[PDB]
Amino acid sequence: SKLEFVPNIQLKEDLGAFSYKVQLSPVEKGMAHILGNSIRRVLLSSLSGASIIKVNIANVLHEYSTLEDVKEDVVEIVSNLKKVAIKLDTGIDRLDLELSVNKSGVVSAGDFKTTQGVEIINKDQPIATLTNQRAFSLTATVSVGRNVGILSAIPTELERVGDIAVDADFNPIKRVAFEVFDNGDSETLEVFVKTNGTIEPLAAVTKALEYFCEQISVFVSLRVP
Amino acid sequence: NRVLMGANMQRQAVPTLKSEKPLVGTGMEKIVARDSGNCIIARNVGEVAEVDSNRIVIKVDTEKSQTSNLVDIYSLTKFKRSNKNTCINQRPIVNVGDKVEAGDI
Amino acid sequence: LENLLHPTNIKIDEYAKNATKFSFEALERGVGYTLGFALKQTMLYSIAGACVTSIKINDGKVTSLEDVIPCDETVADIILNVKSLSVTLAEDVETGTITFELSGSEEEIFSEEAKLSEGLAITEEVFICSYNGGKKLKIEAKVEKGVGFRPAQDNFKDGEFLLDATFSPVVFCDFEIKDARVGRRTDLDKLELNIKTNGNVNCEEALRLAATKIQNQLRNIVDIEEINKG
Amino acid sequence: ILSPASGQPIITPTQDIVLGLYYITREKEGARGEGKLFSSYEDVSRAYNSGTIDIHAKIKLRIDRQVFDTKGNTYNEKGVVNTTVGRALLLNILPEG
Amino acid sequence: DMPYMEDGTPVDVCLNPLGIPSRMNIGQILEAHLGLASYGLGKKIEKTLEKTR
Amino acid sequence: EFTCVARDTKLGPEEITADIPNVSESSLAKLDESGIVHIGANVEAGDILVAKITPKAEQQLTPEERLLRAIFNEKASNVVDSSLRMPSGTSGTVINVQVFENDKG
Amino acid sequence: KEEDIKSLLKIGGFATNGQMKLFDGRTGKPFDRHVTVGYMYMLKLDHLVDDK
Repeated sequence: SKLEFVPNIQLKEDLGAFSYKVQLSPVEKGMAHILGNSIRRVLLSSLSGASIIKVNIANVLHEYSTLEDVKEDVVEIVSNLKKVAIKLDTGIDRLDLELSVNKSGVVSAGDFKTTQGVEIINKDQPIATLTNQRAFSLTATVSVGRNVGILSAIPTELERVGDIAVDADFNPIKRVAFEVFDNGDSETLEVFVKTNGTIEPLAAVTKALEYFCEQISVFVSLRVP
Repeated sequence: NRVLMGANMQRQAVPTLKSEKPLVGTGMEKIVARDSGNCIIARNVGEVAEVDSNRIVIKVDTEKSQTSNLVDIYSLTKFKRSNKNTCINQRPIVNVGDKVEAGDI
Repeated sequence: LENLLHPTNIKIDEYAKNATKFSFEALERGVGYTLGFALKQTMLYSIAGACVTSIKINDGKVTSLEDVIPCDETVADIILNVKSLSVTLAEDVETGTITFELSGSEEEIFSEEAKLSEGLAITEEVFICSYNGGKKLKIEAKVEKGVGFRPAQDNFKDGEFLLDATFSPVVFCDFEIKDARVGRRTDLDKLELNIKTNGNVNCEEALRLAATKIQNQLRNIVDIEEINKG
Repeated sequence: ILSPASGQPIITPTQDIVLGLYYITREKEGARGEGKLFSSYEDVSRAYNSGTIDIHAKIKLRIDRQVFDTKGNTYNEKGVVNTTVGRALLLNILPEG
Repeated sequence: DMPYMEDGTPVDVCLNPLGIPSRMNIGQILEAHLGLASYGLGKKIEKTLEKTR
Repeated sequence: EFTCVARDTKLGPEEITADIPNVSESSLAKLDESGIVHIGANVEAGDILVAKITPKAEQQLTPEERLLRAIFNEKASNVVDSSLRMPSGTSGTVINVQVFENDKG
Repeated sequence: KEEDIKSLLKIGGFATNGQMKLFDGRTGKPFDRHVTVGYMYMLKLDHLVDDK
């Protein structure tokens, strides 16, 4: 036949907020819907990320607490430390961020001390509001992991006295779709990915395919390892 | 027969961590939340002087209001136990500098 | 994060002759449903082979499925009997033909008859007909090669009975998902594959053949040649 | 399995098991794949899983099975019947008898 | 595993449709229609907010 | 909301001192120098929330304890432990503690 | 009314029924028969299984 197509990955159409369109141009006329489904189902379930897993505010003992001059309660601050999109580097795997101010306005996500390796993606994410001038300090802990599901999870052991546990959403992908187009003797797979910002579309989709191939590679031998 | 039990079942609804309006409503959720004493209501025309999650201090505009104290202080309920073991909690809406009226939440 | 999970427990079981049940257990949650769909759809519709695609009987004189032919079977039994032959075409031929012209005195007909073209290798000896020795009976079927499932837009055009083209050889897959655990995690999967070929290949070599065909579409994107190493 | 007040069964499918079985066994007159000729349940399955044939299309199927009758004897059911794609997809669960 | 719309949006809940005509509470269906309407009206605004705010 | 009371029983007054007899020393960590938990600790099912002690005498254990109590030389307890514990299954964090002490004393 | 829900559904860019095409999350092929999707407001009653 000599009609062996092997698809190549591309990044047509960078659109929207954090929305893109990956594309796999030469596909072998039947194998495209399989790849669309496997990509959509592995992106939305197996990708790893980083998030805040524990916080320690200074003059605060528990979560059902309150600070002076601050317009929020700790239950509402720990709720904003969940929308902070962080981007770790290669082999850190764990670290403690630090925040400390003495201003009199909206504290933001941009106010974390500049650690190397960390990078906050959404910088105008409100964290707290100080209505009068005062000193506001907290230490968030960042970790890597994936959404392993509700029951099985990590209990997030606490060490100091004011430690509060935050439950993280590690996956960076928010919404996937796909489509398949006809070319004649080949087809075009077209993926739509929407991320939070801490990963790029090509790297994401090739990580998905790496996972899927490592899964498929057990049926080529019918052997355990 | 079903309205009977749809009315009876929204008196058993546990309130949630973060509240959220109905997108389809009747125009009566405001009346039921106001004609109970859970929302804080301003008694005088003023403008917010200080705010946190424990109190609110209004600065009464005395030219259009009565001979009031020149200052209204409203204190806020925070993590209070309910008859059903649930949680009652008040959160401020206003910002320092806002022009409020009589009746406003 | 924490090192995605692999099966480690495979169980094969040949219940019928060309039919087998596989079991792979301790797949991470929701993965059995993406492996099963992929394997099923690539095994049933993206393997290559040969198949009978057209049948014309009395050089085109038999038109309806309700025409009398000199044998015990009807026209429909003949068409369904021939259609289920597992022919196989040689490495450089595009088409074939199997003619069955038979007359004489009341025998029982197998595929031991049927002069084959250059390349065709019918490969088994299925029953065809019971001839009633009367008039002459002409039967010739057209053979082809390809990939997929080419449906037939018409059932009988002008001279031949147009059939559906399959080419796959694998007849039935049917995966199914069950529960498992590796200790405290209790939401994992167990996949059950139920493959059934037509003889031209065994099931353990249609699995191995759909798997690598899936992997080979991911070579300009992934480095599979070391991914395999374990 | 049966009621003690009557003889009627108590494990009869009820609400949305009845709707699925009712849906696939109806039939549409001019449908896509109408009149084809299959020889098995594996055939109708494989042809249906490809998206090329309807589930309400009239087909012809070849059966060959044993059927016990009232006296207890066991005759042989053979031939080519006029069916629907959906009914013939249920032929896999029927037991012998 | 949830059904999803064409653009990828998953679904929140699935509710059997059989219960509706036997217990004749149709406002439950008109509410879902008027909720689709308002969800669409509110994405018509989020579209404009990300372009020339 | 759980409650523990310090009675004035006949055979001996009930005191809320932390000196719980024969209680495991590890379980003596989450309690302050008084015998009450700290506001903000994470308590589990089966932990002490308040430590109250009342007296108890006249043990008179059976001969089974008399044949195996001479290998450790158990001490005598003039006091008992009416110390509040958390119920079963429950957990959470303490957010408030209130004390009302002896009237007119 | 219903004329009004239809007018608003048009302005939102939907069909004048609550019905749209959905996709099987497990394979990716659609269902036949457009499904009714919408935004019902749902409650959670004090009948939790933890205390039962």
